[PDB]
Amino acid sequence: GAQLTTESMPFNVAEGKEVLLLVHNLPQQLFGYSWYKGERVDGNRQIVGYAIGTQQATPGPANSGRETIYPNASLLIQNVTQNDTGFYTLQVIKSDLVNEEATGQFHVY
Ligand code: NI
Repeated sequence: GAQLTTESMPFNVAEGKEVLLLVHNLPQQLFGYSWYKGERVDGNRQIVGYAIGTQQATPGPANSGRETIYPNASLLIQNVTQNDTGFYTLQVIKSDLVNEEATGQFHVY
């Protein structure tokens, strides 16, 4: 069980380009992922919830229509704006609801 980690790719993203939040060390027995704007799980800043089983991505309140969650939890943010700079928090939701979070930073220039 390696620590769940996100890595923004690239860390520094040109405005209007894309960043992929890479997800390292997804745990086993997963149900879904959730991405949040900011440094914590906060449903109000939730970008997307992703049901692994049904492969359904549901936008949360922070979804800007630019975010693509992949089945590997990685988050694609396209057409990055200057307001995208900052932290992103993945929650990995496990079937047992013993969930893990990782943050999650990139910088738009
Ligand atoms: Ni800057």
